Amino acid sequence: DVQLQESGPGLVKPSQSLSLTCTVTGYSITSDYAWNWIRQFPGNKLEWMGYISYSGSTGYNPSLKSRISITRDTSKNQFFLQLNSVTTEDTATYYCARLYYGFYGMDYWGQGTSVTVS
Amino acid sequence: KFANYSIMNLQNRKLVQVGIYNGTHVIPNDRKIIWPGGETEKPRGYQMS
Amino acid sequence: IVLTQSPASLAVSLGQRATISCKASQSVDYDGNSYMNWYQQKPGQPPKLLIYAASNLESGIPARFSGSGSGTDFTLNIHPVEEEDAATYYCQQGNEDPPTFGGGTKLEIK
Amino acid sequence: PGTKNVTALLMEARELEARVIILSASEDDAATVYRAAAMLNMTGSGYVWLVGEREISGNALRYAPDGIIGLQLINGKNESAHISDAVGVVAQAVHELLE
Ligand SMILES: *[C@@H]1O[C@H](CO)[C@@H](O)[C@H](O)[C@H]1NC(C)=O
Ligand SMILES: *[C@@H]1O[C@H](CO)[C@@H](O)[C@H](O)[C@H]1NC(C)=O
Ligand SMILES: *[C@@H]1O[C@H](CO)[C@@H](O)[C@H](O)[C@H]1NC(C)=O
Repeated sequence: DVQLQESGPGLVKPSQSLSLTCTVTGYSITSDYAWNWIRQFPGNKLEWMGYISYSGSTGYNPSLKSRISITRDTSKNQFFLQLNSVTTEDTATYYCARLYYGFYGMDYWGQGTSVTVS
Repeated sequence: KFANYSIMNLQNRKLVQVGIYNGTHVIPNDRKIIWPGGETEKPRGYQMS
Repeated sequence: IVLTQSPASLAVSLGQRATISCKASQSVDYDGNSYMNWYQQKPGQPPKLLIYAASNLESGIPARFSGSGSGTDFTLNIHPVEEEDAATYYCQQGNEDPPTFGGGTKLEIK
Repeated sequence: PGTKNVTALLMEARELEARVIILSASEDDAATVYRAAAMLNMTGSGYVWLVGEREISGNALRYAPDGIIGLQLINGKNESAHISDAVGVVAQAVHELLE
């Protein structure tokens, strides 16, 4: 069936840019849709960063657009989140999820990856 | 020419096919037609004044 | 402009209805539609969408889960209740920006 | 396209005797016109809605009113079959022409 996988560098020597990789196998990548980045803190609360379609539409937080880059890789059409600075203490989980447009139907979800802001 | 289309009825923000256009005719499916205003009976748009 | 879930640790037994109150400050109801989603999660577990629109059946789970209310208030009704329902449940609006997290109430078993 | 205020335009649209409305525009323009129609009670009963492929999805899909009847092309993205058929037809044409 349609499968997705998320990975990333996670942690290397400091003062670097995380490039978290999200891709989907078994299904077409760039037909319609919403692709959301999701951030969760061990305090059990969620929040939103941004969405990208195939329509080309993009939407991000006004206060968080500073150091977030959504980049393309065409060999399989996987999308990369570039963000500055990775550490260990600020252990938070990140998800990439394709979903029905309008933030309405969360069709798929991410598995979660360790990303830190500290 | 003769492209065979499909028609989608928005059933509570969902993708449901209710008919196939065979290039000359639109053969519908068994699913009822969901009309604007939350109705399933057919409105006829020729209301007099 | 705060969004909450009531309560964090409620009394849940077997067979009755369980009422989770998703209070959203904004006016959710758009053109006669309130964009609600309820989903489950575990710490470190991939979330899965439990129910959508609060009134449309989700493929895989019977009518035990439902949602009522309008505008400022909404209610996840678990009727009846089972034991494995212990999870972090989240209510999410879908009308427009801002995408605002719900209370994410954790279901405890008595 | 890209207009910021056509509420009055939909007003004379509703002034018309008929109750059938049909659209063909871009995704963002369709989203804006759907917002205008929803905020002006133009999505009510009787007003049957038929729209094209360009506006049954994309940005307009969020503000899409209930009861939208859309159309699409079957397998409009499966490129392997498209390119296989194109290769077949072009090879047939080349063979027949050179013969
Ligand atoms: C909307 O457009 C009408 C003309 O059709 C104009 O009279 C009115 O002032 C405009 N209002 C706004 C908020 O643009
Ligand atoms: C739309 O219709 C409803 C119900 O008839 C009414 O309450 C509302 O005022 C109408 N909207 C406008 C802009 O008149
Ligand atoms: C549609 O794409 C899938 C992708 O592998 C392929 O297996 C299938 O044969 C395609 N359908 C047609 C009709 O070519």
